[PDB]
Amino acid sequence: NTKYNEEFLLYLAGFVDSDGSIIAQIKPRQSNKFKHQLSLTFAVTQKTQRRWFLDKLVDEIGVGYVYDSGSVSDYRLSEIKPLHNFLTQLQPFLKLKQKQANLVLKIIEQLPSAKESPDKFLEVCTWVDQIAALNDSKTRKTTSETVRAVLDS
Amino acid sequence: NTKYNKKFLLYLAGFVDGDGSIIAQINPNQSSKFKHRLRLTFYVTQKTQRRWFLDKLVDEIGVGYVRDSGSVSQYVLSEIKPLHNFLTQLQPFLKLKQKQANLVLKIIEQLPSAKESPDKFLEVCTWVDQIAALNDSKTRKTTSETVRAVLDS
DNA sequence: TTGTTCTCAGGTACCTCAGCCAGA
DNA sequence: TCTGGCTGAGGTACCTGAGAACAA
Ligand SMILES: [Ca+2]
Ligand SMILES: [Ca+2]
Repeated sequence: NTKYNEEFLLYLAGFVDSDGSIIAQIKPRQSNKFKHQLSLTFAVTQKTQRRWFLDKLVDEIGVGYVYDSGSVSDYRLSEIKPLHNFLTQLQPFLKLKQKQANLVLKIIEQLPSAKESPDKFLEVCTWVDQIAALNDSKTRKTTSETVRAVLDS
Repeated sequence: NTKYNKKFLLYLAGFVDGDGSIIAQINPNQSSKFKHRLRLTFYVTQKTQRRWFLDKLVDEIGVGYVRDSGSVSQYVLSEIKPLHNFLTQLQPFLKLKQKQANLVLKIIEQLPSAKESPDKFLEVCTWVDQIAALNDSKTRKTTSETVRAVLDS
């Protein structure tokens, strides 16, 4: 497990709290046991003009990708393991997104069991609802309620 | 002069590089000796729902004010002295806005003499152009050329 | 079936200026 | 004459979702 220095993590938390995003999503998918796929994402958005600053993040964190769309780029990290390691080290220094990070860490750790029973999956889905509630959510569609009404059949 | 905790400056530097703004402006002023007044401002913008976060800055930096402009609030610091003290301590940790901080610091230290010669004032005004060049400038009107055009007989 | 990569975009929440006015 | 406390806004640059496809 990669260990990050504290000066790196302090600055990064400030940058994440400002321009970053901690995202949990439930994605409709018929081929999945409970008809949905859980998706966790850490994101940093920045004008493509400064894509390099995001590229440095890849190098410095040791993983992730940079995507472009129009005039804006994103560093993204969604691989569960690395995500867990990074977030665990980052969360003590977060101020605006501390709870989201903690909610994500709790979803990750409970993932195995959530895959065994619908009630447990629905439960993890409510933690996802909470992340979205803390975020400035504006176009959310699939929620724990969606999942509940589908399993009720 | 207040000396700030280092953990705090690092976090803050990340937040400033994210949601903050280091700005220099030349304001046409009828009374001012050279027909213009210099304004240096440090801003942190955040949705009014998170005004408390800006309020804590007033407490932690020990100076400045918080204003409401719609659904959005801003922490603002523009008094020269306190601004100089704050920025000189922040600037080593800044990444995206280190240049602007340093140009502002240079302007501040040159303020006494810029009031003397008009060439010196136009000089300071070019350092203002550079801060604006480094920013995502979109609606800037008064520049050093503008001032140049005014100072004539 | 599952984890993940990659792209698009809705709706702001920022950013970075503009300018006034009272007191000093 | 100068400075600092106020306010309003143009034009994005973000945030936080959506969804398709591809391994494994
Ligand atoms: Ca922000
Ligand atoms: Ca930003």
